[PDB]
Amino acid sequence: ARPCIPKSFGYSSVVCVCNATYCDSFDPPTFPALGTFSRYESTRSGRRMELSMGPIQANHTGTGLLLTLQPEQKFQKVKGFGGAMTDAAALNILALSPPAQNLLLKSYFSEEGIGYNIIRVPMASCDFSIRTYTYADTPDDFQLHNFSLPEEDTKLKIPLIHRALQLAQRPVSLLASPWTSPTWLKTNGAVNGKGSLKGQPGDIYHQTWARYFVKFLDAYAEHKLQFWAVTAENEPSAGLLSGYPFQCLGFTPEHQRDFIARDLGPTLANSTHHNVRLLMLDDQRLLLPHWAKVVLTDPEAAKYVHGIAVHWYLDFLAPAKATLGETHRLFPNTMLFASEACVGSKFWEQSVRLGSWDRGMQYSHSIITNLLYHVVGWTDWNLALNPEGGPNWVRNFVDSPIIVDITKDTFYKQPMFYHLGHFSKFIPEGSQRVGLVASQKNDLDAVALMHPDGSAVVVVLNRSSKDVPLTIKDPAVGFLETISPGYSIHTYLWHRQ
Amino acid sequence: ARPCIPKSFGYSSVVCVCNATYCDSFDPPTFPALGTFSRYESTRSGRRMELSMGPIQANHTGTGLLLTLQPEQKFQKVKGFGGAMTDAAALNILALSPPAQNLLLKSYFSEEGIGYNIIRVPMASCDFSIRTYTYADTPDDFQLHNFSLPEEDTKLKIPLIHRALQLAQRPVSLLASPWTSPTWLKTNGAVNGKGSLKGQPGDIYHQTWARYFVKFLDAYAEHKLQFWAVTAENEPSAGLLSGYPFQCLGFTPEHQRDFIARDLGPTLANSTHHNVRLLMLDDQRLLLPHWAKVVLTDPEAAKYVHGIAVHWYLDFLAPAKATLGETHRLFPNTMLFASEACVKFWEQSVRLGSWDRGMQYSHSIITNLLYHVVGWTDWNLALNPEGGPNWVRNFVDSPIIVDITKDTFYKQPMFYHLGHFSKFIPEGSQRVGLVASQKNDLDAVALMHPDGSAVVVVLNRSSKDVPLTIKDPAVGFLETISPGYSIHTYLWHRQ
Ligand SMILES: *[C@@H]1O[C@H](CO)[C@@H](O[C@@H]2O[C@H](CO)[C@@H](O[C@@H]3O[C@H](CO)[C@@H](O)[C@H](O)[C@@H]3O)[C@H](O)[C@H]2NC(C)=O)[C@H](O)[C@H]1NC(C)=O
Ligand SMILES: *[C@@H]1[C@H](O)[C@@H](O)[C@H](O)[C@@H](Cn2cc(CCCOC[C@]34C[C@H]5C[C@H](C[C@H](C5)C3)C4)nn2)[C@H]1O
Ligand SMILES: *[C@@H]1[C@H](O)[C@@H](O)[C@H](O)[C@@H](Cn2cc(CCCOC[C@]34C[C@H]5C[C@H](C[C@H](C5)C3)C4)nn2)[C@H]1O
Ligand SMILES: *[C@@H]1O[C@H](CO)[C@@H](O[C@@H]2O[C@H](CO)[C@@H](O)[C@H](O)[C@H]2NC(C)=O)[C@H](O)[C@H]1NC(C)=O
Ligand SMILES: *[C@@H]1O[C@H](CO)[C@@H](O)[C@H](O)[C@H]1NC(C)=O
Repeated sequence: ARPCIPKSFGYSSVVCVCNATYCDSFDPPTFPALGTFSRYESTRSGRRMELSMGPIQANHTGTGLLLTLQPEQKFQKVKGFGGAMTDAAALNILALSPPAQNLLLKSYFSEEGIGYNIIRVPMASCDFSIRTYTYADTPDDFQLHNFSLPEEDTKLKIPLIHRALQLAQRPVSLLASPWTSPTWLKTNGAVNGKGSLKGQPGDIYHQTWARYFVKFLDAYAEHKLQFWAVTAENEPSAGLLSGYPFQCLGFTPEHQRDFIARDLGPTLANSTHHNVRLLMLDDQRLLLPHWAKVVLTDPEAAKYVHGIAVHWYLDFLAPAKATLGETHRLFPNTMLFASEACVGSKFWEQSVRLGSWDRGMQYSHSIITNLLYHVVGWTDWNLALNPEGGPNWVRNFVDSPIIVDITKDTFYKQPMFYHLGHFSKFIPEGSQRVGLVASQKNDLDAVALMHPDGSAVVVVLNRSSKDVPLTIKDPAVGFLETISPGYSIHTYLWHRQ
Repeated sequence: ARPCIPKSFGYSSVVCVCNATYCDSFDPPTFPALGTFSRYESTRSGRRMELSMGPIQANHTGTGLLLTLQPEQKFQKVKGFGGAMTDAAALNILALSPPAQNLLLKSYFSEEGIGYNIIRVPMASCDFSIRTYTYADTPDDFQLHNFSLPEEDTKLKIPLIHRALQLAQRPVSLLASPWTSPTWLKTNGAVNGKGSLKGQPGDIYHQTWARYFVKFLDAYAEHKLQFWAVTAENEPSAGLLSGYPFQCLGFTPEHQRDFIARDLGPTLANSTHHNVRLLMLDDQRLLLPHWAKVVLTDPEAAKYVHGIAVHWYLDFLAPAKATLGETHRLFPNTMLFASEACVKFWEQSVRLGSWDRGMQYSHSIITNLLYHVVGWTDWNLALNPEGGPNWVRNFVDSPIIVDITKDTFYKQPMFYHLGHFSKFIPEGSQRVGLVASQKNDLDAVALMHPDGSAVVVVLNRSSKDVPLTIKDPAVGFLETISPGYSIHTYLWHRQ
């Protein structure tokens, strides 16, 4: 293990500096006897996933907040955590020297980093691209004889995905999402703006667009990459807005329902990629539960939909209970997944703030809220950006957990990276959220899960300036006496037998 | 009397051009004879509140969309419509030649314009100011011996308000809202950023701040202006945010509750201005219903609160039933009032002739009216073509854009979308039920005037023409069409 090398850029906390020869990392995981817990701590004051151990004791010395594990109250199983291999992320990572590239990829994908097991892959260009392109830009090619992957896939994204999977011990799930179709399939003839597929579900335009998904999966399969899932479209609501500035393709909930039932579902099912899952929506949670009611009440669409993908960016427009909670209640057998788990940079702030503790707290706060409202997994957006929050061909109000400074062969791990890691490292695929009861009203955010092997994990976030004395009770083991310091995040792990 | 002079700026529709000698206006209001209906139309294609009259048919057949009036299903009574006399609005208006000033004020405030009966007045400086003054900038002036109105009030706002009221036949209600206190009353000692009043409700800071509201009302009353209402603070949630870029003053809902109960409520009640009403919140409706529960479950605060003031940002959509609807349900005797609205860092701050931005206005007013809201107040009455001035460059759009170099002003689609409501819904109008016979792409709302006559506004946000009928059981069937990208106001006598 190597500790964080801290650097301040004048914001509330520090980044951890990595270069060709040095990056902070963990020892292989190693968990103690019954009656002992492990704690990992990160603080605004500068501690970065520091390990300590202590006792779980028969006697309860604490008189403050008590959180009681309720392992018999069982909720969702976790699919996992990761981020997006955009053109921008791949260009940033590949501009480091190879030893630094390897340390950046280990930070995310190795058991000695934070154990990512999901990668989201754009299908061709988006805002985080240095140019507009699709896989089939030659028009009137309805059989897609001229479908092909450019250098962005074959030179940048695919090689980095192979390297990410080689570093990971955990199986990695790939998720694909398209932003735009070829412009000759669109009503507006442009990559952006208000525009849908020409014609109507069932017709040659809709069949061609469905076939493009299969051509995409074939091309990645020729490069020894298989997908867990695809989404029906990235932010389908964007393509219904006049002047939408970057790559989009508009679907009303009804058009998504009919495109899935008539074209995309049957096309995937008749292909060699019939095991690939399909997620719907891939858009703001305020569109729930309406979008889920329109698509999932039609059995011919429902039979092809494995899950509902939600984006965080505009979460402030509607609370979790009315959107995620109501959707689960109405469709309890369709998983919820956060496919774009990134937060907006307030208009009076720069897109990248090196060392922002606040932006880290926004990530851990949203993951806890999601977990308390049935969500099974998270993909962050860009795995890495440059210090301007690019490259991007339009203009964006977003940060990234890793910021690459090409000119110094160095990369900076943001507080966001450690806030993600407090979940991603310690919540493997198949972990199950369980009860955790607060004894009294409190200012903490907390969640409990049980690993597949039955061991406990609890994450405690303190977004307040005040230290909160805390007891955690495991009925099977006893009492964990601890403190949640102001502006801290803790992950607690223990054996239950 | 005078039609729109259209001008394209290359966007989806036209502005109407006004100058020192010409502005579009209406004839004095008329009412259609019993058995007939009036229709005012505005279209993306360029019609601007064009008047036509049709017959009310005793019979109707067909499977086409029917909207049926439920005159016995009675909802909220309307307070009115208007906008804000900011420093920026007044500076722009007073840079026109006097005759052009007069035609701008008539456009909004005359019976021959769109009949505004609300003006929102900032208490000292906001982002739509060219500097950052309060009325009491002498440090630690707890007795407010150096309280005074600067030229922004005495030379720009007050004279324009007097002129607006002189033009208006309808009584006008003035609404006052502060953005910041003096810096010496604030924890952070700055007009902007994260900061709340120093100390605790009941203390010298909180009593001085409450006495500042009385000094404001005293000074406006010396200038023969009286207020209908004040808000407890503009966007109190803003001053809880670190780096908040312009004038703000942070309150939690608990802090607002306690400031009203201990200081602002009693101070106003013991003053010569006790008839002035107090609105709480004055902020974005996502804070509802929690903010209303915190303040209004405390009877010591509730007894001082007349209403809940809401804001929205029209490029976004928010739930209305869960915020406005649930608030009305908990607190049905406390009116909801929309005190600020406006309109994509990619599009300019001002898009001269944007039909889209017009439809965002009328959609928002219909949404609000369908969820108990009694009034709807635009932001700046007028801005320059850059969307200014604004000392932090927080430029936005306005229904009237002043071109000082040309002694010209442009009435945007927003002005006409607003007018379709403000001109035809007098104070005291009551919203009534209006049931659709089938799912449809139309926004519609029905109200009855104090005198019993009917008004229906219909907006078509789709590109498709929609045939429809309006049924009023007292008179019969109004056969009509909503063209795609149109807004219509219908008027008829019921007896
Ligand atoms: C203020 O705006 C008004 C209205 O747009 C301007 O009045 C208009 O002046 C134009 C001059 O360009 C007139 O156009 C010409 O009219 C003559 C006489 O009928 C005709 O022979 C020409 O073919 C041409 O159309 C227009 O009639 C007139 N409209 C009205 C109602 O007066 C006015 O010039 C503007 N004032 C300033 C200072 O710019
Ligand atoms: C998710 C998306 O799929 C990614 O492509 C994108 O990079 C990412 C982060 N993001 C968004 C932005 C700027 C905001 C884009 O406009 C949003 C919008 C859309 C309409 C409604 C509302 C007001 C305006 C019109 C602007 C919000 N920068 N980075 C995610 O969006
Ligand atoms: C009202 C305010 O009192 C005026 O001083 C100001 O000039 C005016 C214009 N305006 C708009 C904005 C911010 C636009 C985006 O903010 C984010 C947002 C958007 C909605 C959802 C959520 C809560 C709010 C509504 C704010 C996040 N700044 N000034 C008005 O603000
Ligand atoms: C990569 O970062 C590491 C750690 O910050 C740097 O290693 C330090 O190098 C200096 C020599 O200038 C030593 O005195 C320190 O003891 C080193 N620290 C450790 C822990 O090894 C290294 O300099 C960096 N590389 C570059 C090119 O700057
Ligand atoms: C404050 O008022 C006093 C007394 O009336 C006056 O002499 C002084 O000029 C004022 N201060 C400012 C800054 O205007």
